[PDB]
Amino acid sequence: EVYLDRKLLTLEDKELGSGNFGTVKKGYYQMKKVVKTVAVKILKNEANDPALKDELLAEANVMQQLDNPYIVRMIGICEAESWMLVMEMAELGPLNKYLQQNRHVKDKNIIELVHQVSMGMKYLEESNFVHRDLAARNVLLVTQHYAKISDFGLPVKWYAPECINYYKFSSKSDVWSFGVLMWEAFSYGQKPYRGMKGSEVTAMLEKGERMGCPAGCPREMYDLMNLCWTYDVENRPGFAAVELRLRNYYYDV
Ligand SMILES: COc1cc2nccc(Oc3ccc(NC(=O)N[C@@H]4C[C@H]4c4ccccc4)nc3)c2cc1OC
Repeated sequence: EVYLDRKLLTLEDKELGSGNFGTVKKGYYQMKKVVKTVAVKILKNEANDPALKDELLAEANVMQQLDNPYIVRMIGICEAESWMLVMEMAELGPLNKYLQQNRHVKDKNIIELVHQVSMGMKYLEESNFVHRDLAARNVLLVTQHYAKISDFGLPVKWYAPECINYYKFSSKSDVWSFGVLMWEAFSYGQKPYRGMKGSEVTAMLEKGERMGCPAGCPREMYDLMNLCWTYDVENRPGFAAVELRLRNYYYDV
């Protein structure tokens, strides 16, 4: 039953995150003999907009009809003192913030994590789902060796050129964002195109220029980022090609 019993759920007073339309808190959902740690998105509806409740429910339906090990999964919905979306807890939080704080993580560890992300993306691609906001801030870590894609806003610097010029989003558009995500990861959560305005990024890319190889980044991986950054979408690989290339590389090394 996706509808959860409120008596079985206990929340912490502190918020992990917040926004205009919701708050995320840590909680515990009571199960048979064990207790499960969960993240709960509590809806904030200060203008009493029935469309807001429908969005929370639409988002829960997607989480459910989109289920894979490399995506944040839905536990259920809880119609309590507020509408709540209960999901798995990704303890370590966002990838970019994690890497900024843990400079000891090795290049091998970062290949394993982005390969998992390429696995969740290969999955959304097969379901004909376009994320549109893939970035390191939307990869949440369960452990240092286990990443899950999330979609908080279900960002010009993560956009493929054909998104800016023609607003054409596709899985190949998501492949370009994945390339920026890999650059963020091997850079340890550094901001891409730092200090540049979104217009300067566009002009830089149309000159055939791309971000350099981050320090310590294996060359093979930088080569994959550059392929993710192929200007002409026709020639840009999809996620099946990207994931397979990552898989082989991670299984060899
Ligand atoms: C302390 O670290 C934190 C740990 C967290 N663990 C799990 C979930 C968290 O927040 C959320 C809240 C809402 C969402 N919605 C979400 O993705 N819907 C979109 C439809 C589903 C989706 C997923 C993948 C790809 C496309 C769409 N996803 C994470 C967490 C937040 C945290 O800190 C703020």
